[PDB]
Amino acid sequence: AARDLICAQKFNGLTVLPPLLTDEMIAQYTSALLAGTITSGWTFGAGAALQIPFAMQMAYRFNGIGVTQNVLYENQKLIANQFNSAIGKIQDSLSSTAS
Amino acid sequence: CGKGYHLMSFPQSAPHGVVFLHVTYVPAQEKNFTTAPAICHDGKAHFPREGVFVSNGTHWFVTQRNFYEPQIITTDNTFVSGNCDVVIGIVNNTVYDPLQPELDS
Ligand SMILES: *[C@@H]1O[C@H](CO)[C@@H](O)[C@H](O)[C@H]1NC(C)=O
Ligand SMILES: *[C@@H]1O[C@H](CO)[C@@H](O)[C@H](O)[C@H]1NC(C)=O
Repeated sequence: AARDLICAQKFNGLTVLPPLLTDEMIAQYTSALLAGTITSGWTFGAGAALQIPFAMQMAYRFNGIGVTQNVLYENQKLIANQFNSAIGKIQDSLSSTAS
Repeated sequence: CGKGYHLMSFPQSAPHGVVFLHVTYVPAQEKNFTTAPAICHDGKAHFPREGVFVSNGTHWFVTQRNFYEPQIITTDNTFVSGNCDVVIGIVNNTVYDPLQPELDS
């Protein structure tokens, strides 16, 4: 067809170097961080990953913000439903809006 | 302020800069325990004030989160909220009352 912009860029001595980490390695680091913060909590950022059930981890998180930890233990299904609904709303907003 | 749980730091002078010595707290030797969110006793649910419920296989203890220091589950380190019919994963145990030997003596 026609001459591209990038061929005219490269023919005049202007190149683009690739990054050191490929996107697979970025996704691997992101998956490792997600698996650590789901399975262990904040213990993997200070040393060895210490396993804990996720309900008890979220009870610790509620205890950190000034709410007593039983409020999760009588509202666990509602809190899980609210988290799933918010994740679905994020997915819908990313699929709809592109700006 | 370093990696770990920060305790203290010490400045040192360097050419065109500064050097910090961050003293941190790192957990070392781990162990596996069986845990529960609450303890059912006399139709009531007991949650720990500070700490976590653990079990070595036969008995149930309560210990702090960052160090293994087990102790007996009493009414002075647990609080009561509701019954046992709502909390998922509640186990059965007994809760010691310190007033019972003092009343009997
Ligand atoms: C705990 O159990 C897991 C699974 O059986 C095992 O891999 C691990 O070595 C055990 N010990 C510690 C200290 O995590
Ligand atoms: C705990 O005790 C109650 C009554 O004492 C009983 O209904 C319940 O099944 C017990 N829990 C388990 C896990 O056996």
